[PDB]
Amino acid sequence: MSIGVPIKVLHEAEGHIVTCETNTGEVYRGKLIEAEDNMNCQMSNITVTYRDGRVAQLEQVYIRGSKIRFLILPDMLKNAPML
Amino acid sequence: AHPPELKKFMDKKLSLKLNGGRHVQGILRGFDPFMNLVIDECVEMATSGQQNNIGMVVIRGNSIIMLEALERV
Amino acid sequence: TPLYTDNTANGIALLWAPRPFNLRSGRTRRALDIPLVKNWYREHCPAGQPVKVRVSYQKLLKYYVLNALKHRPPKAQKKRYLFRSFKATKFFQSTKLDWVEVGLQVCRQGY
Amino acid sequence: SSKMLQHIDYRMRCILQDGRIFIGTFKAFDKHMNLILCDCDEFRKAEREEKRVLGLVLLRGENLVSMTVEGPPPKGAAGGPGIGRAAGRGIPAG
RNA sequence: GUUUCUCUUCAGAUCGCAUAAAUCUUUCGCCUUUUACUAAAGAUUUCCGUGGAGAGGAACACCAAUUUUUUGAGCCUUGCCUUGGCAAGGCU
Repeated sequence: MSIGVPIKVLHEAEGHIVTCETNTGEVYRGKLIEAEDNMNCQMSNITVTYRDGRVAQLEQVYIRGSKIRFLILPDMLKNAPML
Repeated sequence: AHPPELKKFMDKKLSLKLNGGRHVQGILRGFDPFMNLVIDECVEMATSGQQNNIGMVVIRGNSIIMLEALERV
Repeated sequence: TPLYTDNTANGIALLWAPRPFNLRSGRTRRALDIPLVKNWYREHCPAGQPVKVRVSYQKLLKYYVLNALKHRPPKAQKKRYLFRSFKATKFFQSTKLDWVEVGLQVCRQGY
Repeated sequence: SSKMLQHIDYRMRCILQDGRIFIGTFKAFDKHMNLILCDCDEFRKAEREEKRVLGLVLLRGENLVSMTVEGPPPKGAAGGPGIGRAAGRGIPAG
């Protein structure tokens, strides 16, 4: 089906290191493992910034798709054969 | 396919962070295509850190905004 | 659609046919150029045949090898059509005639 | 589609749902109005004002309110047979 | 637009799934002599044909039920910020 260009670039992003910010204001920064077509991400080895300042480290995390409101994909992808 | 790839996480011990600033911690065994979870040995983490025990619970899919492992896959 | 059709048995067999028969399309050749008997003498024929022919086989290979060895590519010489240059001139005309009529004429002329 | 497609590769300013602003060079969009912005700035508002930098931002479609343009993009007949040469004229007799 | 005929230009190509002859330089051989030869090499040309491109003529012609788009909205109180608003927090 027409799953367009952005979600393909999301699959292309896997196995790198992405930053990912949720509705509430928590900022995650983690290594990606898999990402689904509705943007459910799994993420590994994270350094999370809380809304009010504090840092924490985490083992592994799974982030529901509709709860995101940007990712920061790693810049080298601008060359990729999707584009 | 439509189901979440949540198969890994099963029977390992999860924390969840739920809509509205609520927290629960769990040993997991459920999922369906909406991510409706069925959690076991489920503790409720109240604001004050006064903790409750409660039995097996369903969660609505849309209420989740993170799903974290307290002991690894 | 059926697993096989009547042409399927025949059509597979073309794939290992010799060089002019294994293709759907090609380009036409001159009657001069097709070597009809070439496939026979290129194979070492069964020795029970008389002595006379065996050496005749072998001496056919000699001229074959020499030609293909001493072959040089064409020199890219510029095209110049003889009979076109003739028929462009008032002294020549053209017509359609039986080969046997022309053959007698060439012998009469040459005489 | 066709109105959106006109914008491609320009430098686009987006206003998010929470009031934030992004400004970015624009190369993807999708049936849910997902976006990929590139070479991008996060920008907020004497009333104080501030400008943060982000890379290759992927915007889940739900957030978008509006987008606007303000930049230009981050981007015969053959020779014939005639020859000239020097010549004299030469007058004819008479 | 398909065929045809003619001309120009380039050919790298099994220009050819085929295969001729000539000249010269040498090594040979029958050999009075010379052609005509022999049979190997090399440099060469001639001839039978060919392809690509161009010019011109002629002849016939669809879904509002959690995962995005039919909305958890909206309302207050504290601190700072000259103000504006920001950091939030609390509600229904």
